[PDB]
Amino acid sequence: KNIPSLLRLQAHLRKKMV
Amino acid sequence: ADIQQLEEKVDESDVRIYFNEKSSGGKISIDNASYNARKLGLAPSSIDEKKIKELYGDNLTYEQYLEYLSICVHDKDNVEELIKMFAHFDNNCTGYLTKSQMKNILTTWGDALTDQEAIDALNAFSSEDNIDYKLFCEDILQ
Repeated sequence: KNIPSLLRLQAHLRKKMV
Repeated sequence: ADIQQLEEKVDESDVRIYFNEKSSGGKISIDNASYNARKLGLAPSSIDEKKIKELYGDNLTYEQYLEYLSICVHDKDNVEELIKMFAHFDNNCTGYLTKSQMKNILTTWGDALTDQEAIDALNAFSSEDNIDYKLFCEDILQ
C-alpha cells in the first residue's frame, strides 16, 4: 500500500547516499 | 519540468561536466544518468528510469539525458506523504518504528533497497534502535 510515496522515500534515500 | 525549468534549478555547467565524467561514445547509460541526477540533488525512482528507457533505450544522448533530468525534478515531493507512508505501519500510534521494522519496509516493497543500503540509511540517521520516523523523513528530505 501507499506505493507511490514509498518510491519517493526510496528515491530520496538513494539520493542521500550518493 | 521542461529543460528550461531544469536549467534554472540546477547548474547546466555541472550537468555537462557530470555527463562528460560518465559518457561513452557520446552517450550515457541510464544507471549513470541516475547517478548524475542524484549528484545534482534530484531523486529519480524506477518510474522515471523506465519512462526514459521506453522512449530512448538504455543509452542516452546528451539531449535525451537532459530530458531525463527534467523528468527527475519532482516539485510535488513533501515530508507529509513520507510520514504518512510510515505511519501506516505505526499501529500503536507511538511515532516510532524500530530499525528492523523500517528495514523490512524499505527492502520489501517498491524500489527495494538492499539490506545493507537500508541498514546504512538508518544507522546514518540514528545510533539507536527506535526511530522517530517523522524526524527521519524530515532529515531524508534535507
